[PDB]
Amino acid sequence: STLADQALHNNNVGPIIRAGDLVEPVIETAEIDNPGKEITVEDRRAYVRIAAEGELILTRKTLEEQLGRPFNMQELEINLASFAGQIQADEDQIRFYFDKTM
Amino acid sequence: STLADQALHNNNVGPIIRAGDLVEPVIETAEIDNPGKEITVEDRRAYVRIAAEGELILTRKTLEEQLGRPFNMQELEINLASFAGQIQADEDQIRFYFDKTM
Amino acid sequence: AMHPRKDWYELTRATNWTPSYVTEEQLFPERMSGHMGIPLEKWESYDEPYKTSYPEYVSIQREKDAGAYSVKAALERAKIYENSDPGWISTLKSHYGAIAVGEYAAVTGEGRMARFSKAPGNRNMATFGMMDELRHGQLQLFFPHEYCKKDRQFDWAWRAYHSNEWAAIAAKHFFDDIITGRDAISVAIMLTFSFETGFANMQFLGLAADAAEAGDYTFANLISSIQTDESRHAQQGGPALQLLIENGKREEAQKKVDMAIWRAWRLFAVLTGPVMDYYTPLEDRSQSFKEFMYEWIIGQFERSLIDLGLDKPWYWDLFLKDIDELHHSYHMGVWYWRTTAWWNPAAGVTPEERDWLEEKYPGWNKRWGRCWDVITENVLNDRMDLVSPETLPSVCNMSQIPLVGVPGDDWNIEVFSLEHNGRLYHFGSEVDRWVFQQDPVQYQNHMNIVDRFLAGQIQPMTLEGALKYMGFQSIEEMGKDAHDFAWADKC
Amino acid sequence: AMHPRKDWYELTRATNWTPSYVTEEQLFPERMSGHMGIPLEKWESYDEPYKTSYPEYVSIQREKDAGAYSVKAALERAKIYENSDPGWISTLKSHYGAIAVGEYAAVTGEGRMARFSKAPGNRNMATFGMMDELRHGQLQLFFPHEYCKKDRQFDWAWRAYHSNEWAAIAAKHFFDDIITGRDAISVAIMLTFSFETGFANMQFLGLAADAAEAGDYTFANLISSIQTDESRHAQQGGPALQLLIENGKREEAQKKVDMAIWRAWRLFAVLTGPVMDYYTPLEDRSQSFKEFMYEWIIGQFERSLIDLGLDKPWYWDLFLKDIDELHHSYHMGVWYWRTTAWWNPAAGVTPEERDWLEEKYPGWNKRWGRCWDVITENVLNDRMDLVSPETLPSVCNMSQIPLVGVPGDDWNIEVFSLEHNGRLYHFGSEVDRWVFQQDPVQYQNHMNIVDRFLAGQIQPMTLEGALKYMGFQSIEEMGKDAHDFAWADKC
Amino acid sequence: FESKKPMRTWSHLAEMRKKPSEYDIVSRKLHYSTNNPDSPWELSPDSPMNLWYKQYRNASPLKHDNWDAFTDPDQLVYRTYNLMQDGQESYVQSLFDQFNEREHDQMVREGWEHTMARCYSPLRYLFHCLQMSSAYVQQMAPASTISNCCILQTADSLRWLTHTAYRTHELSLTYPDAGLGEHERELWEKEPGWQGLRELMEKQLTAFDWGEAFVSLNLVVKPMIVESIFKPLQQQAWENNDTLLPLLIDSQLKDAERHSRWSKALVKHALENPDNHAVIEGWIEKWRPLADRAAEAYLSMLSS
Amino acid sequence: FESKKPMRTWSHLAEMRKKPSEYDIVSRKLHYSTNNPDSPWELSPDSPMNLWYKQYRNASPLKHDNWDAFTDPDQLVYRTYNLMQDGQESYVQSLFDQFNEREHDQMVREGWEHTMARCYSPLRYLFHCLQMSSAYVQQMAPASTISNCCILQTADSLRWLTHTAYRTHELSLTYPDAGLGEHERELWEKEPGWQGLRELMEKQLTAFDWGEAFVSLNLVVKPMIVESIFKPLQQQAWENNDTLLPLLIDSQLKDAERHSRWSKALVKHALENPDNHAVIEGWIEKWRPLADRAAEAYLSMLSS
Amino acid sequence: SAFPVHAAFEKDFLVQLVVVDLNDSMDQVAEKVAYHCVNRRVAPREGVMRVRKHRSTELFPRDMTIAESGLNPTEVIDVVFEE
Amino acid sequence: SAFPVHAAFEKDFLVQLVVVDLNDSMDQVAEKVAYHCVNRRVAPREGVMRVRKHRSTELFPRDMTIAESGLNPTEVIDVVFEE
Ligand SMILES: [Cl-]
Ligand SMILES: [Cl-]
Ligand SMILES: [Fe+3]
Ligand SMILES: [Fe+3]
Ligand SMILES: [Fe+3]
Ligand SMILES: [Fe+3]
Repeated sequence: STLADQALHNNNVGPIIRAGDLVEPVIETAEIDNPGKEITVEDRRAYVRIAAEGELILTRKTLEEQLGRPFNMQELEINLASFAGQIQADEDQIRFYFDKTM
Repeated sequence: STLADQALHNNNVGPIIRAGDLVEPVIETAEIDNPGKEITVEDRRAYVRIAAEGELILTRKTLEEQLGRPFNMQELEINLASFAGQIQADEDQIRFYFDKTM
Repeated sequence: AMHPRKDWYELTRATNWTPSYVTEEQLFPERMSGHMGIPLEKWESYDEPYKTSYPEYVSIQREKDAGAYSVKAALERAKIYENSDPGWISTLKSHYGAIAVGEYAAVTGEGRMARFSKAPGNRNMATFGMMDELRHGQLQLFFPHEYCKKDRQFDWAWRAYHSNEWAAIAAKHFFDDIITGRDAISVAIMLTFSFETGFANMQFLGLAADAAEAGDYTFANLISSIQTDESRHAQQGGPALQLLIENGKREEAQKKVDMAIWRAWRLFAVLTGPVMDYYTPLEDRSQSFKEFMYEWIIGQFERSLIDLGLDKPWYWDLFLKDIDELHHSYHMGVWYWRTTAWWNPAAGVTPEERDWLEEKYPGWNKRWGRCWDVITENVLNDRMDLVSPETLPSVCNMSQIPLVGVPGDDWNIEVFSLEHNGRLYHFGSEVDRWVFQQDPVQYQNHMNIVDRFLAGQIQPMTLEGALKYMGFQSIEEMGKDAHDFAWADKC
Repeated sequence: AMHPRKDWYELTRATNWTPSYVTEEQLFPERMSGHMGIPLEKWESYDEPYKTSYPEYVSIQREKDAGAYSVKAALERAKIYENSDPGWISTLKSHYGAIAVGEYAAVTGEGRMARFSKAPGNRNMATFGMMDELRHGQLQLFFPHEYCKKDRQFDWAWRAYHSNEWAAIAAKHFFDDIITGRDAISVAIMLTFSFETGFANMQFLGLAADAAEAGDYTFANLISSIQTDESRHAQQGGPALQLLIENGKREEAQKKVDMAIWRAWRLFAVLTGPVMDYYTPLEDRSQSFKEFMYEWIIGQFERSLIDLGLDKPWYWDLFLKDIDELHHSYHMGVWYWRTTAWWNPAAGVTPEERDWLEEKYPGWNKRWGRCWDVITENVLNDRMDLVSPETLPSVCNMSQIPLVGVPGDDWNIEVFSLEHNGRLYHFGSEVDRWVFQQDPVQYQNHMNIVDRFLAGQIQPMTLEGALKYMGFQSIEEMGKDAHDFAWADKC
Repeated sequence: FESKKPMRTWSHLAEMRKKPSEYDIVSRKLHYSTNNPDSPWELSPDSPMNLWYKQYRNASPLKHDNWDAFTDPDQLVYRTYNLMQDGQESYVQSLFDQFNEREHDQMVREGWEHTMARCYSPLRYLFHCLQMSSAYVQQMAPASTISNCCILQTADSLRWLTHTAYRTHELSLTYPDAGLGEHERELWEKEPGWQGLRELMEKQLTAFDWGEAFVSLNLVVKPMIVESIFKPLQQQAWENNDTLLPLLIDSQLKDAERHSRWSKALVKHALENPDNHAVIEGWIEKWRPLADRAAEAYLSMLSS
Repeated sequence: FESKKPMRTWSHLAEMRKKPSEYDIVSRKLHYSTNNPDSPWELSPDSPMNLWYKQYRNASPLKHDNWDAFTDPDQLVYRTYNLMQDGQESYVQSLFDQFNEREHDQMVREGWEHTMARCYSPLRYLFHCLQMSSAYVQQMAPASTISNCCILQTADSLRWLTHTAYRTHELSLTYPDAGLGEHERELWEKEPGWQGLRELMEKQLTAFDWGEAFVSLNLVVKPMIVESIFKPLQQQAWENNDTLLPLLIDSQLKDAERHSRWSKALVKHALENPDNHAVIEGWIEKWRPLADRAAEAYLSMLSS
Repeated sequence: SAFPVHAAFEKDFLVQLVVVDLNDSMDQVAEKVAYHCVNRRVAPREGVMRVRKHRSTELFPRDMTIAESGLNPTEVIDVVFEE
Repeated sequence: SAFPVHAAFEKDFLVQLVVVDLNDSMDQVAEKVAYHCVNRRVAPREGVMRVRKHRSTELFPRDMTIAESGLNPTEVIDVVFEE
């Protein structure tokens, strides 16, 4: 159908953050670390779906700044309940991305 | 007054446990470790006032049994929000007690 | 000083070797490993994209549980059990029953990979996977255990998988087919690309949204914490799938993923569908079941599968039609046969609810509404014999769930049958029949509960005999209308 | 193996020595130490009955905060700010304002003991006391900080103690008299036996009961966790008191404890009294203020003081009468002068509330009810000029709170005045005057806010000038009726 | 159908006289796959995995009428395991940090880097084999309380593997010309001192009966590793001024002792059935020679 | 009165260009006692404590127009201090456990128990004096960010005291005839090697100006303890086969370095006011001879 | 004797097990199926109930018995109203 | 000129600052105090308002001025109704 085709033919990538202290810092980090991208946010109370088109990076350094306390990248898994896109993650950042353009 | 005299002339001693996982285990421990005493319980939702007349002992061993997981005595301070009586506390138990009979 | 994980990580997965005292096939037998003949050396390019390491794991998971348990302790006295709508309490009972001991079974799918996968990074990530599923099984037993003293139906958080109750058989048939009953590489692509990145998000995050609206933060906080582990260990799938595609097994991988998605769909349509659109109080429905399906399964999950190189499944258009229809009938089946459930289904058909159903599914009132009209009028007139069944539904030989269709003004129902080795089987879709024909040795001598009833295995051969066979131990345990029919007063 | 605390604990407090290069009195000057001439050796029998040690402290306090912060994070979206009654939100604003930076001041009372107490066990327990009060100040700044973006009144969680707002001066006069303004041994018996084992239980556990009824578990969980630390460090009092009694200072100890209890009583009657009996929604009032007073202050606290060897204070019967009366007038003062508060007081006088007040305080309607009748009729007739003041209340020279009495059918008001060094002072009770006369150098040249107004220090000398002097930075910050007078519709 | 009141715990625990513990509540009687002898799994009774389980679990010569009654003597659950191991592992990671600050590795006796490259860094293969093997006993064992001990033992095996990986890399930074992190696979495959161990593990990994797998792994292979690999390495480290390796191995030995404790409790439970003494002893005697040979070959490499 | 919208943080932070950190939110500008020069505390302006604060805080020769702008370079708050120190202290307690299992104390060089009894176990008095002194700088310092560093330093001093108490007791179990846990007060009072230190601390504890207290404690006494007590004890322990004491002291030195870091940052902040260079140097020169004498007397006792 | 079929009734939402008898007419079969559907989830209506093999076009004659029909036990039938 | 007193009005709940004038009569003082009390928290009533030193028995004469009375600034007065 039209509704389903449109839903499937998206290129949205990014984190789903569960309710807690990482929601606003991640939204802010997504905005700062992807300045050429529009960041969209869907708030479902128990979680927030944060996305950009094609690629969305969260750097540890920016997230630590926005969270306001010392932060390692691996700790994001306490609050990363899901994500859209493929993931590449290291000590410095997490990258959500797609290989294809749909 | 009569109401105030009666309120002051009590010999109730024992723990006030804040809402959480220690409430039922402490009530049970108070009953088991003070078998000659009537244990009274006043539930104020955010805390529970547990008392006996003159003396109330909580042993670590019994509390560990009733809590169902390994437990040190010092950990009770996570949930001991107040207490009636004087206190004597060591690695094996906590004793709430009065020197005087009012 | 400490050295950064990137500099020593490769040594943690430099664990393949060339066997000499037994053969490669003896060490990794195809029936347990599922390597499809792909030689050991090829599996060494497997690269898990969501890594962890032992010291970080134990520290990070210590923190996850400290939060989950603290929240539970701080809210024991929020009155959820006492102030909650009974439809919400039934949602908890069906979730814990259908999930807790299945999570513990998932330890065995991860263990299958930890021992039998030829990819060293998969064996290590599956070791953390084993630990994660242990966490999940233990949390989802510990959390409902406090409610045993309130209601015997909470015993089914532990008991369901030990029973022959029909929804428990549906869950076990799915879990055992996709997770515990197949080789390591099949688990790697079937479990990760049906439940873990797919339907788990419906039951553990879509439902968490409704739980938060309903003010049940112990539960929302629990299930979204559980999904954080899933989102890490599910990433064992992508590299396995990529390796299969690289080594000429695209066809086989596509078929396994197509099969697993459909199997998961049918089970979560009966679990999650009635929860989202009927049991959850109307004011707490963050989105409808279909809206959540379009967010999680179409928009996120299926799009990810295309990105990794698979095609849309062949049954795409059948699936889209099913999302508009199937769970409305499964809800009606579970509610009309509520006495066979271990939870108390909410009918969810007060006028205000039917208006919402019509908005979310135009045409609803001329279809399922026709059936609910009959039921509602019987309740209003106290003809309660007519609101309880006196026979069994016919059940799918794949999903183990009643055979349904669209009722009312444009009635349409189809059973897809199959003769095989001298036996007549019945399926609830083209796809379910197709799944059977892919792997008949997996399924062929399984008997569904109605097969068992007709074969003399359920004595006495009556509804009451079937209930006893299903493992009910007291009258209190069988399902009743969540609100004791108080909803008809709004009708 | 590890050796048990009992076997090495004495060495942790074997820290007294005989000074040789400076004198004992130089090292422990009476004005900072408060030893009352009791020689060093006598203080070595001090034995804290609620011990801890460094490794246990950091582990146990790590756990306390992990719980407190996890609960806060899990509930950010429970809608307390959004779904709560505004009387409840005002309770949060007045608590954090009146308490957070006072907790941080309490670090200095503990530091006074850590350096200047002659008892080695007191210096170590006070070191943990310093840490505990740091915790308390930081938690009670961090928690309200998220609400700065909702309402400028939450700025006063940080700002109040930096202002000259009248309730902030009342808090600071109490804190600075009992905690930061006296020698170590005075802190040891005054702070522990007025606030920490006394009135803290009203504001941190009695209020937690109401918070839990109101569904504000972040706050209930926070303040009851804070009280767990209090219940440990307050046990520095008992051994100090015992040592004073043993060494012939019973009289002095009794006077200090009698003074501190009365000072704390007056401040918590204005803070906690209106919260419990008016701002907290009726359905959430676990007990009345008086019932909580009889539980915590009479039944538990005063009984403990008798057990430790003190007598009932001389003003016992005055105190008992005050518990029936004082806070009803303080509430009325805070509400009528709401524009001078940094929170929005709830009137709390709908008919259903007045019925509860009459049950909890027989005679209420013929006393305070007479005043509320006038106010209610003015609101109903939209004579709003008559519901806002055009002058200042007269204020106590001890408690810094308005001079009040019983209104209505058996009107009774008494000001206890005193000439001293050529100045006329006014007090709100016999006891407050008595406290002044015990230690005039502590108080004599202090000027209360009305003294300052009459002396030209507040310019312009108008209500608006006083509000600016009180540190209000915007119209939004000044108190208004919590419900915008919507309550009169129930009248 | 009768009427029954709510129970204070799970129906299977409700007759206990004691209040059920966290361990009891979350660990006991979770393998539904043992309920139906002809259908472990809810599939065709002769599905491939059903046939595997009927052959290698149900038909094992090691037999007991109530495997579920087995109790981990340590009563560990996931929550308390991670508390315990975050403590121990934080401690080890702090040792690594401080000994690196002190340049410990520079001060080891001349040549010790070569002994570590030959005798220590290929242990990552041995420890991974213990990880694989423990995961197999997990998935086959006939009671969830047994399988839980195995899950935790699988995780401990990976703990040891990861220590070895970290230290192999770290040692290579001080000693870049000893093959550290480069030749371990070839040593494991072709060095004589490793071949006894490699034969032992390749054969043990193909012992598919659950009881044989358990006995060979936990009663024969793992006690040999303690006596003949861990303890002799501590002694060699002492002779060679490596003061880190003995502390690291002492932490790994706490895990090893824990594995022995639960194993011995399972043997005790098993022996309630008199027939099991012969079955366990038979398997011990079958596997002991291969384990003895593995130990001797390793020790001759270590002392050479 | 104008209308103003809500602010994203406290009014005093709302002009920051950066988002305020946890540290900023909970630590900054909390001493209301510096607001009113003639009335620190909300009492009679000439109450005894008001006179104390006007003399020993407000009138200090060390001056700055914005002490509140001082920032702990480590930006510690209560929460992150206990996380950090639970890690370090768990590590030390694990060392104590393992070294006790190994009977470490039995293997120290002959006579080392006497050196520990004379030179180590009376440190509990020295460390308690640092605890008392740090608590004094806390209560007098003119900014909450300064006082917070002092609270944490007071707690670290008690950490060190408690290590010393625990080890004194533990050593006495192996060596019950050396006076361990019995004579430390008499040594502190009457042994020459302790008298330089005891004089230093009794005089430092009676330096009541906040600035003089800070400089004497943190710029003179505490760096001397690092160079002349901690490090020489590590060296003596090495010569005497005590391998525990150097690891314990390395943990205590992490705390000591942290105290130096915040101190040096306060000096840097102070020196924005050119007049403070002379004031700080004057106090350093006043106290250095007493500290040098204390170090020399201790070191002559340690090497005797 | 007992003859189990799976039956789908017109306008209902599911297929149910209905046990009929070998010598029942199609009329009698229709009534046995209707008992479990009409006035439970399906509105009663005028008209003649007919039996067919599932999704078939051809109706069985009303007076035909289940033995005469060639149906096998557990086959699926529909019960529908004459058009 | 300005003369501050602290005044307690009959049936009110508090003492307030009221600034009166040195040459005000007791009648005028009573009215200035009443402005801040009557119809705000105290029901209006018939009768004559009188001024006295706080808790005193003796009333000041109605036409007596504050200068004539011997009151000092910031002393406490009651305003009460003639009995
Ligand atoms: Cl029912
Ligand atoms: Cl207003
Ligand atoms: Fe899971
Ligand atoms: Fe999973
Ligand atoms: Fe406090
Ligand atoms: Fe306190």
